[PDB]
Amino acid sequence: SKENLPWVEKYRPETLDEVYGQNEVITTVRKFVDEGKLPHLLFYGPPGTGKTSTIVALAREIYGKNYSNMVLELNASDDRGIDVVRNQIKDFASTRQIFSKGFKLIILDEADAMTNAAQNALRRVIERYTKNTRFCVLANYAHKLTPALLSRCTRFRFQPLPQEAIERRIANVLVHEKLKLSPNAEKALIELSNGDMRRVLNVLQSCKATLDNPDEDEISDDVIYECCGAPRPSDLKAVLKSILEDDWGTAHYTLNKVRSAKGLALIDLIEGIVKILEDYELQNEETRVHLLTKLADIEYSISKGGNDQIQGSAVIGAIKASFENET
Amino acid sequence: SKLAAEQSLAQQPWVEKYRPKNLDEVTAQDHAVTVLKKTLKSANLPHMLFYGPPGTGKTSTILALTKELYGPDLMKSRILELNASDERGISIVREKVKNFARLTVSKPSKHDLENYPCPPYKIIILDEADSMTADAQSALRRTMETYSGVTRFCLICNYVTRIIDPLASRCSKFRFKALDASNAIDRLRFISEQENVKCDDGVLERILDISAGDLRRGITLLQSASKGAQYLGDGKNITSTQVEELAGVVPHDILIEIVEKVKSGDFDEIKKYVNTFMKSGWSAASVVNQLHEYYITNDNFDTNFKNQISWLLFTTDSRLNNGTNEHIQLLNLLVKISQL
Amino acid sequence: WVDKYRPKSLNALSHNEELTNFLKSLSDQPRDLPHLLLYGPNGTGKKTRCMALLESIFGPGVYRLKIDVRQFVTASNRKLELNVVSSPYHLEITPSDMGNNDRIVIQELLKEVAQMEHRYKCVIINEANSLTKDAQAALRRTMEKYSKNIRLIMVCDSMSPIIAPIKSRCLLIRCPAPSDSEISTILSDVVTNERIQLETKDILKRIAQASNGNLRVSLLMLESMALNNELALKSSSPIIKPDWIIVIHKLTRKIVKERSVNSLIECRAVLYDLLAHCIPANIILKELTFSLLDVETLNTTNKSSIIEYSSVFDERLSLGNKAIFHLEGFIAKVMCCL
Amino acid sequence: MLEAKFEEASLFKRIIDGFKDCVQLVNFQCKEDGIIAQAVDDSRVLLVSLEIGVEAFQEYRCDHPVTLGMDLTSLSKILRCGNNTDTLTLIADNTPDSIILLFEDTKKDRIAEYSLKLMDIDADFLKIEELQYDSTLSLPSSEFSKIVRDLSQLSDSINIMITKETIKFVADGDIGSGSVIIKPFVDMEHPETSIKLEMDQPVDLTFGAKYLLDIIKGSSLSDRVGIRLSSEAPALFQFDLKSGFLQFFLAPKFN
Amino acid sequence: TLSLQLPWVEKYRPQVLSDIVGNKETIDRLQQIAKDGNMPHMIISGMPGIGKTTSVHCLAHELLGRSYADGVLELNASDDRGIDVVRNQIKHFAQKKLHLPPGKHKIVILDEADSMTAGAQQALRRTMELYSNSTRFAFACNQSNKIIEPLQSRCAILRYSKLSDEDVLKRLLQIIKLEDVKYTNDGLEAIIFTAEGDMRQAINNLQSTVAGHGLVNADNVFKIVDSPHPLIVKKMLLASNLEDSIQILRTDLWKKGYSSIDIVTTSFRVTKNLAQVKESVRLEMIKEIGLTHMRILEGVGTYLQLASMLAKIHKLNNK
DNA sequence: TTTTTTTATGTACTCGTAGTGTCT
DNA sequence: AGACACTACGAGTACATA
Ligand SMILES: Nc1ncnc2c1ncn2[C@@H]1O[C@H](COP(=O)(O)OP(=O)(O)OP(O)(O)=S)[C@@H](O)[C@H]1O
Ligand SMILES: Nc1ncnc2c1ncn2[C@@H]1O[C@H](COP(=O)(O)OP(=O)(O)OP(O)(O)=S)[C@@H](O)[C@H]1O
Ligand SMILES: Nc1ncnc2c1ncn2[C@@H]1O[C@H](COP(=O)(O)OP(=O)(O)OP(O)(O)=S)[C@@H](O)[C@H]1O
Ligand SMILES: Nc1ncnc2c1ncn2[C@@H]1O[C@H](COP(=O)(O)OP(=O)(O)O)[C@@H](O)[C@H]1O
Ligand SMILES: [Mg+2]
Ligand SMILES: [Mg+2]
Ligand SMILES: [Mg+2]
Repeated sequence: SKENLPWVEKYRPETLDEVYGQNEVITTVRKFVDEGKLPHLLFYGPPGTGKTSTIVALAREIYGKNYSNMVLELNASDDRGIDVVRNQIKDFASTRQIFSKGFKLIILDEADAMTNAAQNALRRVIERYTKNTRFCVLANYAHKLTPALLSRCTRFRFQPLPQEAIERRIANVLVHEKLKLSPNAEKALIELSNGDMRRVLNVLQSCKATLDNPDEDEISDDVIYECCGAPRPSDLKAVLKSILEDDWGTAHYTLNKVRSAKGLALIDLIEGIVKILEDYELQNEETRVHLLTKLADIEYSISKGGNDQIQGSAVIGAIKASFENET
Repeated sequence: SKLAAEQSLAQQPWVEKYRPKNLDEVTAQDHAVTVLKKTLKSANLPHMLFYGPPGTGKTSTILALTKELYGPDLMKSRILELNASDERGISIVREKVKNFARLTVSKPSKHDLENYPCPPYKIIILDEADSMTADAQSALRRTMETYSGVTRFCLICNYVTRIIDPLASRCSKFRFKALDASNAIDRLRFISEQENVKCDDGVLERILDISAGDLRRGITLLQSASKGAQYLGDGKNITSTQVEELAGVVPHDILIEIVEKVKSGDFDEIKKYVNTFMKSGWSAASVVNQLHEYYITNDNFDTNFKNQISWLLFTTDSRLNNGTNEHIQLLNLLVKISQL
Repeated sequence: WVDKYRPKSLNALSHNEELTNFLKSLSDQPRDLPHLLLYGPNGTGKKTRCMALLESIFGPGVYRLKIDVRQFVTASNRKLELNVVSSPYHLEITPSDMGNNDRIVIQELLKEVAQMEHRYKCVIINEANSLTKDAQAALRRTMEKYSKNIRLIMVCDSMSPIIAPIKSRCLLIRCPAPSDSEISTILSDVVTNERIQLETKDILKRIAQASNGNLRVSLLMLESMALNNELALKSSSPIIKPDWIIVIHKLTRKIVKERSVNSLIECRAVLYDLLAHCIPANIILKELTFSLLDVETLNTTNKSSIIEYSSVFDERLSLGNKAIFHLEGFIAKVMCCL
Repeated sequence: MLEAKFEEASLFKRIIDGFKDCVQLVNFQCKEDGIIAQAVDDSRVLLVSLEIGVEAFQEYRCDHPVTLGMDLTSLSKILRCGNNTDTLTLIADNTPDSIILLFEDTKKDRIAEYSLKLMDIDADFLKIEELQYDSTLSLPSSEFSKIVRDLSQLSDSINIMITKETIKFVADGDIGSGSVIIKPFVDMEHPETSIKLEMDQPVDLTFGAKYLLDIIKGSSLSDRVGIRLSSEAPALFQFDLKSGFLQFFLAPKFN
Repeated sequence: TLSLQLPWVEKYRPQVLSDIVGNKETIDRLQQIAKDGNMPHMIISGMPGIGKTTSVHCLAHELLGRSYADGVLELNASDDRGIDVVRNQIKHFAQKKLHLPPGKHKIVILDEADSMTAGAQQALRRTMELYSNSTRFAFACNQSNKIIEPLQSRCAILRYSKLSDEDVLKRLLQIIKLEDVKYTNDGLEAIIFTAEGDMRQAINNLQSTVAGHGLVNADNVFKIVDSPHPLIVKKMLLASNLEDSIQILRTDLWKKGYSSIDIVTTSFRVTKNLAQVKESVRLEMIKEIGLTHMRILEGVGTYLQLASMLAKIHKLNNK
C-alpha cells in the first residue's frame, strides 16, 4: 500500500500536471511530445527540483501504463561503463519495441557519475541511432559531462521551486492528510527549504509526528523550529543585536544561553547571521570583505569539528572586528 | 540465555553496560525519539540521516528503534548494519547493498506479530558515513529511491558536510544536540545512583562541563572516579578536584602562571616556561580551551584585545585539529598573544 | 642499559606515585575495564607502565611474548607483510610499519581476534599517531561492537592527530615526564649497580638537564658517556649528543651565518641527507626551530616570525606528504625573515 | 502454500538453462492451473514466456496465487546440486519467502534440502500477446540451431526472409556473406524432421546474432521449434513441451 | 503520439562538400581531393559541432560513389577499437581485394580517434604503412595531442576552427528558407550568441525554439535557453565593486540553481582564459579560486564560500 | 641530463584452468 | 565410450585520470 511509503515517495508526481514549479520547460516538453518533435533532453538542476519525476511522468504520458517495459532507465546504482554502453545501450537503440510500435526512450538518470570513456562511446550512439530512440540525461553538475555530449542534447535548467508552487504542493499535502498549518509556520517552512520539496515533505511528516495529538490542533512555528532544530528569527536577531551593541561578556552569555536553551547549532546561527547581514547597507567594502572571509573560515573549521565555545567566540570577535571598521 | 547476557552486561564497562535499549532511555534527544515513537505505530518510516557531535547517542537511538520495531528475533534478520570497519566502495554498494535492498522482507514468526509492530520493510544502516566516498554515496541514490517500499536507509555521521547534497536531501535530517549539564544531569545522576557513586554536590554537573556535550566521555570519567574512590576505600565522596585531575584539566594555579608569563615576560622566559610545561603531559586542546575561557570570561581586558585573542585561539585550534605538534603551536599561540 | 634495569610490575615503578596509584586503582577490578589511551612525552615510560598494568591484570607470563608474521592482501596483488607481537594474554600491533594500508590490517586483524574470543585479550596499539584517519574511523565502531572480548591500550605521544570519537571511546591517561630529581635517583641506582665511578654526583643532575625529562635518552646517554670515560665519569665529562642533533645545530649556524640561495642549496642537501637516514621531518622541524630560537644574535621580532613560520609549515607538513617541499620552504622563509 | 512435485527433476534444469543466459531475474506466478513466468532481458530486446501446466507436476497443490521473485544464476546452481535419477519438490509457505527445493533419490534414500531467498520485483509480468502472424513455420530444433550457430560466425545480424514456400537465412559480414535457403517439405518416414510453413504475405526482417544464439539454447527441450513472423511484430520462437511451452518474443532491428 | 520526425541537425546534415559552411580552405582542399582523387591519410581535429564528421563522410561518399558500402570501413568510439580489432578486422579490410577506379582508394574512417588505446594506435602504424596504396585512413578527433606522433607523421593534419558569425547566420537563414519559419533579426542574433561557434548546438536551439514557441524571437530564445554560463561568471569576476559581484552571484547564479562546483569550475576556467588583467593577478585569482574549490570538494559548498572567494578576489584587485 | 609517487575504479590484455559438444 | 579442437569466464598486470 502507498500508506507505508514516506511522504517524499508517496507524493511522487505520476502525471505532468502534478509537477509544480517548472512551467516553461513542462509546457515546452508537452508541446514537443504532442507535435512529435522530441529532441534529446538534458535536465540539469539541483537535487529535489523534480527532474526524475518529470521524466517519469513524461514517459508515462508517452507510452502509457506499460512505461516500465518500453523505456531503458539506467542510473548510478547500475553499472554504467563503456562495455555496458556498447552492449546494452546499442542493442536497445538498434532494436525495436517488444510491446508496441514507436520510438524508444533511454533515461540516463544521474549521468554525471559516468566515465569519460562511456560518454565518448555514447556521443556517437546518440548521433547514429536518432530516428528510432531518444536520450534523456539528468544532471546536477554540468561540469562532469563532456562538451561533445553536452552539445548533442537540448538543455533544460530546472529552477528552484518558487513560493507559489511550493505553497500549492503544501496545500495539496494538507488536503491529502488530516493536518492544519499556520500561515507564519508555512512561511517559516518555505524559508528553510531553498526550493527543495524533499526537505519540505520530510519535515512536514516529522512535525505531524511531533504533534502528539489526534491532529485536532494546528502546526505553528514552534513545532517546525523545535522539530527541524532551526533557530528562530527572534533569537537570531537577538544574538546579532547583543553581538553588535552589547558588551563582550554579555554577548558571550547571550550566545551561550541562546544556543543552549533550544540546543541550536553554531553553523545554523552562522548561516542565519550571514543571511541577515546580507541586507545591511554598509560602508566601505573592507568590513564586508573581513566579515565574509572570517565567517567562511570559521564555517570551514566547524565543518571539521573543534571547540564550539572557541568557534562561537571567534564568530563574535570576527563580527565585532569587521564592524569596527564602520565608523 | 538471558542470564548470560545480564552477567556479561554487569561485567561490561559502564559505556556499554548502560547503552540505551529502548527509545525512552534517550534523555536529551527528545525531538528525534518523539518522531521515532510516533512512526512506530504507523508504517511510514522515512530515510533518516543522523548527524551531530560524537557521543550524542545516534547509534544507540537507531539500535533502540530497530529493537522496539523488530524484536530480538527479527533484530538479526531484517537489519543490514555497515560500519566504517568494512569496505564501502562502489563495488560493495552496487552488489551487496543493492542485493539486500532488492530482496524481500523476511517472514515474521507468530510470536513476533503478537508483541511487535513488524513493519513491512527492513532497515539498512550505514554507520560513520563520513568515510564513504562521494561516488559510492551517489550510487546509493536510486538504490534508496526505488526500493523504498521494502527497505529504509539510515545514515549516521558526525559531519553532515561529508555527505553529498542529494543524499542529504533524500533523507530526513536529525540533528543530535550536545549533551551539556542541563539535559544530561538526570542521566548522569541515574548512572551514579545505579552504581552507588558517592560524590559531592557539584561533581556530576562538573563532569559534563568537562565533557563539552559528550555523555560517553562523562560516563567514562564517572567510572574512573568511582574506581579511584573504591580503591581508596576511605568511604568519602568524590570531589570535583579529583575528577578534573584525571580528566586532563590543567590546575588553576598552573594556568595563572601561564597568564602571568604571557602578561609580563619576554620571548625567552615564555619559551623556557613552555618547554618546562610541555614536560608535564597536558593536551594542548584543553590548554587552549582553558585559556579561551579565562580570557573571554575575565572582565578586565579591552574589546580590541578580546577580538584578537578570540581570532588567535580560533587559528590555534584550527591548526591543532590537523595533527600538528602541540609544543610548536602552543608556543606560537602564547607568543602571539603576548605581543598584544 | 635501559633494558637490563626496567620495572616489570606496578610496585617496581619509581616515579609518578600518583600515576602508579591510579593504575593500581584501575587494575583493582580488571574485567569492567574500558579502553585506555596513554599520552604524554616520548621517553616517559608509558610503554613500561602499560605492560606493568597488564602484569597486574594477568599473570607474570605477559612478558614472555613471541614475534609472529601475518600476511594480508589489499585490493591488488601487493602482499602486506606485518609482524605481530603476541602473548598468551595480550597482543601488540604497530600500524606505523606501513603506508596507507593501516585500515586493512586494523579491521581484519581486530575482527579475527574478536571473533575467536581473564576473559578478554588485550590489544596494544603502538604509535597511534601514525594511524590514518580512515583506519581510526574503521576502529571507531570496532572498539564499541566488541567490548567484551577486545580491550585497546593505545600508546601515543600526542592526542593531536587522534580523532575525537576515538578520544571519547577510551579513557585518557596522561604520563608527565619525571622530574630531574627522580631521573637523578634512577641514574644513581643504575651507576651503583653497573659499577660506575662518579667523582661528584651533580653530573647525574646535568644528564637530566640534557634529557628534558626523557629517561630512555638519559640512560642511553649515561651509558654512552660511560664508555668514553672508561667506566669512570669525572667532574667535567662531555655530554654525548646524537649525530642528527649536531647536524641540525650546524644547519642553524649556517642559517644564522649566511642567508642566500647558494646556502639554501646546501641546506636542501643537508635536509636530504637527514631525511634519507630514517629521521622524521616533524622532529627535524621541531629541533631546527627550537635551536634557532636559542640563537642569541636574533631578537624578539625575528623569533616571533620564526615560530609563526614553523607553526605554518608544521601544518603544511601535517597536510602534505613531500616533507622536504615544506622543510625547504620553512628554511627559505626563515632566511627571508633574518 | 505452494507444494509442487516434479516427475523428473532434470526437466526443470533444462527449462531454467534456457533462461540462464538471456534472462537475469524471474518472477514465477503459481496458480491452480500451473506455473507461468515472464521476463525481460537486461537490454530489453527479448521477452521470455514459460508456461508449465499441472500435467508436468507429479503432484501439485496451490492454495492461493503465489508470486516468487528470484535470481537465475542462483536457481541454476541450486538445480545443478541435484541428480539425474532424483525427484524435485518446490515448497513455498503462505507468504512467499525463501523457497525450498527438495531433491529426493528414487533408487536410494537421500534428501537434499536447499533454500533460495526471494526478491521483491516491483515490475509485474502478466502480459499476453495473441495476434495473428504473417507466417508460421515449424522446423527441427537441431536444424535451426545449426544454421543459427553457422551464420553467427559471419556477422552480428541475421536476416530472415519468408517467401512463397521459401525460408532464407542471410548473413552479410566483413569476411564474406552467406545465405541458407530451405523449402517446406513433408517427410512421411519421420514426422520430427519435416518443415512446415504457412504464409500469408512475404516477410523480411533482421535480428541480432547474440539473442538468436541465446534463443537456440532452448533446443534441448523439444525436438521441433516453431517460428511465427509478422510485419514488425515480436517474432515468436516457441518450444512446445508435453505440458506447456517456452516462447521467446524477439524484437527485430529497425532498418 | 506514435512516431517522431528527424531533427534538423540530422535531416539537414550536409551530404555534399559544397553545403559545408565551415573553414573554406580545408573545404576546398577536400573538394579538390575528391575531384582529383588520391586521398591521403588525414587527421581532422577541432571542437565539437563544427563539421568534422560530416566533412569526412561527404569526402568518402563523393570519392567512392556507389562503392561506399564495400569500400568504407566506419569505426566509432561506440565499437571496440582495441589492439585485437586493429590486428584482425582493420588488417583484413586493408588486405581485402576490391576493384576500384584508378583514382580511388579504400577509406577507413575512425571517429573519435582521441579515445583509441596506445597499443591500437601503435599497431595501426605499420597497418597503414604496408597498405598505403589500396587503403587510406581518416581520423576525426577533438584533441590532436591524444594521437601519438608516429601516427601524425604519416598523415596530413587539418585543424578546424570555430565558425564565424556570418557562416552560422547564413546556414540558419538557409534552414529557415527551407523550413518556412517566422523569425526576427534579434532572435537570430540571440541564437548565434548562445551558440558560441557551435553549428550543431545552434541548429538544435533553433529547432527547439521553433517547436516550443513557433516564432524565433530573442525573448523566446532567452526564456527557453539561458544565457551562456561562462559569460555571467566573467562579468561577475570582472566586477569593480564587491556588492555588484555579490549581487550577480546571488541573482544570476545562486538563485537560478547553479551548483557551487559548476560556479567555481567556471570561475577557474574564465580566470585561466582571461586576458583583460595581468599574469600575476590572474595567478593570484586562480590561487584563491583553487583554495575555494578545495573547500567546495570537501562538502562545504555554500553561498558563503563563494562570497568569501569574491571578497578575496576583490581584495587582491584592491591593490 | 634519467627513473619511481600511497590509494581508487574504469579500461584493456593475456594467459588460464576449466566445462562441455563433438570425431577416430 | 573417449580425445581433444573451441570456447568463454576468471585471476594478473599494468595505464590513465584535466
Ligand atoms: N516540482 C515538483 N512538484 C511536486 N513534487 C516535487 C517536485 N519536485 C520534487 N518533488 C518531490 O520530491 C520528490 C523527489 O523528486 P525527484 O525528481 O526525485 O528530485 P530530482 O529533481 O530528480 O533531484 P535528484 O533526484 O536529487 S538529481 C518527488 O517524488 C516529489 O515528491
Ligand atoms: N542520549 C543518551 N542517553 C543515554 N546514554 C547516552 C546518550 N548518548 C550517548 N550515551 C551513552 O554513550 C554511549 C555511546 O553512544 P553512541 O550512540 O555510540 O554515541 P555516538 O553518537 O554514536 O558517538 P559516535 O559513534 O562517535 S558518532 C552509549 O552506549 C550510552 O552509554
Ligand atoms: N559547416 C557546417 N555546415 C552545415 N551544418 C553543419 C556544419 N558543421 C556542423 N553542422 C551540423 O552539425 C551536425 C553535426 O556535425 P558534426 O560534424 O557531427 O560535428 P563535429 O564537428 O564532428 O564535432 P563532434 O562530432 O562533436 S567531435 C551536422 O549534421 C550538421 O547538421
Ligand atoms: N618507573 C620507572 N623506573 C625506572 N625506569 C623506568 C621507569 N619507567 C620507564 N623506565 C625506563 O624507560 C625505558 C623504556 O622507555 P619507554 O617506555 O619505551 O618510552 P616511551 O614511554 O616513550 O614508550 C626502560 O628501559 C626503563 O628503564
Ligand atoms: Mg533523480
Ligand atoms: Mg556511532
Ligand atoms: Mg562526430
